[PDB]
Amino acid sequence: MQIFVKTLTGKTITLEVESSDTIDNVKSKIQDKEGIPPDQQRLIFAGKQLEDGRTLSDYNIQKESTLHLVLRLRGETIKFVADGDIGSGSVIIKPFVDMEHPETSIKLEMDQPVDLTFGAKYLLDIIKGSSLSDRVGIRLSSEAPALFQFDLKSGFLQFFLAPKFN
Amino acid sequence: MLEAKFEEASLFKRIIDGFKDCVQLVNFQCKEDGIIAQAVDDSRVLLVSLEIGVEAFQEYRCDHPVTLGMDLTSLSKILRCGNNTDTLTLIADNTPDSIILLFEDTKKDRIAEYSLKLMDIDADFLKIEELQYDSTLSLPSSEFSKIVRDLSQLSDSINIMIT
Repeated sequence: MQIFVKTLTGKTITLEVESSDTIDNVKSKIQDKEGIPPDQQRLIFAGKQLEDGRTLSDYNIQKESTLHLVLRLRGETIKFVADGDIGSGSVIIKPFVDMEHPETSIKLEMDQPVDLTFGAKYLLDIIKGSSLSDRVGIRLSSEAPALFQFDLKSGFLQFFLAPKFN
Repeated sequence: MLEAKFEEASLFKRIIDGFKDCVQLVNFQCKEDGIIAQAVDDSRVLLVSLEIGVEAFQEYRCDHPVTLGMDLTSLSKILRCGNNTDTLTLIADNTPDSIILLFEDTKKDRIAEYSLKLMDIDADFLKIEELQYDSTLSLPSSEFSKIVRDLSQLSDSINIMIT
């Protein structure tokens, strides 16, 4: 039968599942058609994390429900600040995984700390891409324009934006 | 000889939103494996880049690459005729002067043929994405949306810090 396994890139795969399918096997029907490897996989429906050996029947997961597929990575603080004349703003976020609805989770791999500034008029244009994807990928670097990216059902929309120097 | 059919004109209407508001023109390279589009903003600080696969159209057929540079402000107008769930269809010939846009909805209900006259825009495609970036994060797009939106009230310059 037809279950949907959502990805944290906006891409939710409609896998075709049987209630007598073991968890190990979902994690495989996944790796099969989308490349993911079995030991990274973290699937999270209904507020619970899924134990390999358990059959999906073991979790009462019927047709057209949804788990959430989420990758943690073998291999702390995102901060956004604006600061001006009238005053100053600060939103601080941290990487986590949601259980009830993981599509809200914050992924982060940090290779080096980054500290960059960008024109707001540009960012204001950029966030319009919300209306194409639940989620947005963001790539920052001191050596190059930052990438912002909404994925489409097969394809994507990208915004490269150069940081300011001073 | 392009004939490309979105099952719902909403989508393409959305995608063009992305360009509107920050870029005037855009070449639209159609290929046998789909559409891709590049536009640079005026101050050359922002590049918008778009990729659309065959799997994104209801039907797609383009047995020859063709380029369609177009006025976005013009094209969006034409896209208000959209109603959002109608079947949009782009069509073009060997050497194109006009691209034809073609809406039609439930049945033979309604049908509306439009033409956008194309302009010569010089193709200077950029390939600026790096292999490695210091840092990478994903997060709900409207969360981001909210943050950018709030901090824009205080300051012309939002600055990001990861640690």
